[PDB]
Amino acid sequence: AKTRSSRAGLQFPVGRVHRLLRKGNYAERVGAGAPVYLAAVLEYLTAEILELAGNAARDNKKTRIIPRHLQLAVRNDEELNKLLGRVTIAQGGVLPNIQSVLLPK
Amino acid sequence: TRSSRAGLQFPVGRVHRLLRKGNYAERVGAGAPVYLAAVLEYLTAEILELAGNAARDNKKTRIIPRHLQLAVRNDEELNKLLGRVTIAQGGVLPNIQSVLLPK
Amino acid sequence: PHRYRPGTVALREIRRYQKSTELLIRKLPFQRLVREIAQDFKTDLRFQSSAVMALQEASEAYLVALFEDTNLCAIHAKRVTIMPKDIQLARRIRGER
Amino acid sequence: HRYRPGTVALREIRRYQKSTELLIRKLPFQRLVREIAQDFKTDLRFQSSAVMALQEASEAYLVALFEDTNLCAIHAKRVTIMPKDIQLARRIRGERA
Amino acid sequence: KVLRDNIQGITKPAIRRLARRGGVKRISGLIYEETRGVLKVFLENVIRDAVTYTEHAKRKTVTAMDVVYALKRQGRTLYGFGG
Amino acid sequence: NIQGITKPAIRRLARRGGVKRISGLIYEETRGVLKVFLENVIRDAVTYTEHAKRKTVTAMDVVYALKRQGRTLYGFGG
Amino acid sequence: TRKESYAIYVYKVLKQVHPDTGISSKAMSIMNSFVNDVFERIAGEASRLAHYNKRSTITSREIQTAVRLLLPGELAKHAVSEGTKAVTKYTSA
Amino acid sequence: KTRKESYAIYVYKVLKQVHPDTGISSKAMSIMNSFVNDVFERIAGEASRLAHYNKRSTITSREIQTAVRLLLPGELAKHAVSEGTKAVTKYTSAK
DNA sequence: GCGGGGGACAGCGCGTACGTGCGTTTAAGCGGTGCTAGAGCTGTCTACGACCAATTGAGCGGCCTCGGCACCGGGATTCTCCAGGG
DNA sequence: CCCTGGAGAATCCCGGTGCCGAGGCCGCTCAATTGGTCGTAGACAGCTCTAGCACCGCTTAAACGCACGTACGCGCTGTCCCCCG
Ligand SMILES: [Cl-]
Ligand SMILES: [Cl-]
Repeated sequence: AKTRSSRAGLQFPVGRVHRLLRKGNYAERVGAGAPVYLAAVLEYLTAEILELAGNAARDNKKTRIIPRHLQLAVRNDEELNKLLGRVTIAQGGVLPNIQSVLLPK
Repeated sequence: TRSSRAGLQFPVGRVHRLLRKGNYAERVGAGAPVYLAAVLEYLTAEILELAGNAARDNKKTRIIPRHLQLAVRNDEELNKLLGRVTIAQGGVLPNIQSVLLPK
Repeated sequence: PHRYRPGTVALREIRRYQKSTELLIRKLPFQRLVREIAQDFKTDLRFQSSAVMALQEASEAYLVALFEDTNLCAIHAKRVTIMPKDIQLARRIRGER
Repeated sequence: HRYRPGTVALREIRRYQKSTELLIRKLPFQRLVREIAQDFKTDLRFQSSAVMALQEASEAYLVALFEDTNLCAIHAKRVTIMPKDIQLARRIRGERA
Repeated sequence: KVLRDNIQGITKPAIRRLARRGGVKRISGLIYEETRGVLKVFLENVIRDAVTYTEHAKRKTVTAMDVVYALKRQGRTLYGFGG
Repeated sequence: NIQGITKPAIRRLARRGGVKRISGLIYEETRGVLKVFLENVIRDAVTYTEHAKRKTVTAMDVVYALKRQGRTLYGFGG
Repeated sequence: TRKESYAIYVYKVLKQVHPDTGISSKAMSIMNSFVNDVFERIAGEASRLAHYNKRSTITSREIQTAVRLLLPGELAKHAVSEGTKAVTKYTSA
Repeated sequence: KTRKESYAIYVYKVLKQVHPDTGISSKAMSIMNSFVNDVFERIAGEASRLAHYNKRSTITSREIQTAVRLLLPGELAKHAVSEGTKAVTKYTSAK
């Protein structure tokens, strides 16, 4: 294979992640494993998220992942939710949670 | 130098080195080490100002960390700037909530 | 006739607005507001319609986050009704000014 | 004679807000630090400045925290801080969940 | 044409709707003005910054991106509009 | 060890904190709190040491950690 | 003009993971944001690590430890393994 | 015995410029040096993104300037731009 | 650890503000048309920055003496809590 | 027993003193400055083509304003014990 992506057996474009790291003034020089590693970690996470979004889409009987589905995904996962603990998703909405003391007895 | 040529006390050279080496951009203008060294100089003055004041107020010739803290937390604009900074040996401003006071 | 008891429609409305994602502030008012504030910073500014929409997305998120924490403060005080002083405690604690 | 309950409290507040000296004695703290780090990596050494740095950062933080805790106590028409306050403080800070 | 009092566009039923998605059931009457107060300090902050980007980009039009960069700056990162 | 963080020490911090009256359960609560704090800071710190290939955690690792965590500290080589 | 995007790579991975499932324009956009955010966050913190250690170059050792600071546990651990795997894979091939 | 740099001496000179008959402790000197480096990063950093954002390779006094306007509170910014624009023009005077 | 004081907390009741509903009123949202400002893309010339080398003192560590101030044992001032009176 | 005015603690204020880190100078060196070449990032003038603003009216969903009473904010009390001294 020609694509460095394939050499790494990755979906993400390792050539892109390589250009970016240079046109980005993070350091003089960039290693060759760093793009690879990063391009992969990017993939793990988009996968990790898309997984939970799809499930969210499924319960809501839907073919197509819309941001509510990403939002539900993110704030239901303790850990993803913390990675994006200071982030807003356009059209997210919030998690259904109503405080106890506001419920009738 | 260039500190001279700009009336600055702050090392205009040092600064130009640091910008180039600290990976902020490919190239680095001639004005910027000067503009910045100045802003750095400006702000260190405002602190040294109000701390010194505070050391006078607290009756000492030498500035300790506290005098910095007092200068900083009492200045509304400086305190914002250093809104997320803990200053070693700063202590706190004296502030006691009303309802806690005796009747 | 018929009359839902106090607090009954509130609970309903909460559930309504917690299911959806559509913006709660009306679109036009919102824009007029943003154009004002921006004018008073620099005259003669235009906006990408998506740039308003960004600021609103960002605005509502904040306020809903805010009410969330306000609400907690009401409840902290053995109360159920939110009050300016509640909001005020949330913002002091958030370290807003 | 006897000072009325709470009056040395006020006097102590005054004394500590006037001083900048650290309030946890170094060695217990130091031993707490080494313990916690051992759990992350074995056979480790600390610079004495590295321990001070931690100490300052931690105390300053806790004081700040009591400040905000204390406001919650007060928000609840109380005068005694209680764990339920800290939990609310931190919650709103977004430290705890 | 001149623009005045627009914060009162932020009607009470809306400041309500937001509070509901916020989990609030009972709303004190003195809340609606405090919210407008807050929303204003909020928009004044994002737009002061949005604008500073717009001025730097030497533009007369404020873009979705200037907004997004501002939010990121103020630690209120936003996904959905570029960036 | 943790209980080495004495009641009186915790009391002083709350005094400098502006606090007048302290419940008993606070002291322990404080401890969990302090623990969580150091952990996170020391976890990040050590990670810097582990990456610097050193058996000696420096002040700068600490300082870098506090920055990471938005609790910047001045006076140990900013 | 050319507006680059991770729209294809995100599709690819979605198809790998939920093959009867599509993404909306907005959703894509969001995703597209998330990749960029985490890119900078990682890249930046790596850059600090190079700098802190008087070092002129970001190698995957950096990108790794960067990851150990940025991500929470289970996420971090998996991501690390996932990452150092494709490097190993990359060297050999 | 390694030659570690700082801003110490310049902090002092400026101290004299404002409070001629006043001194400083080492402990506070560190704080002043920390303060300087922190502020230097924050401004430099902002400037850096500014360039990127605008598809441009150079950090000029202008970039620094607007960086300052994002980083600083209304009044402190105001003076800063002054001293900034001043020392620059005064610099471009001499050669 | 001891001893007792006042603060937490629970119960109750009053007073009223805020939720609800309806009829009235206002302006948001829609899509449809028209106008040009300004962004974005383009194309040439050159100024300003990086980069290399060679010379020069600004800045750092190492040095000692000296005084601002941290220490102490004596006296000066402002709070508070007990006891006396009704 | 409650309320008032009194009493004595606790901490500022001082004068002697005393010691160690400030702040200063000694001299070396390495980072800055100088003089200089080369090319390219970006300034700037030209040009087109998007989308931002404006303006209107048919439609109506939303907002406003008022009426009513219910159930919650809060003020009071009263007890028991958990903190302060
Ligand atoms: Cl590498
Ligand atoms: Cl420049």
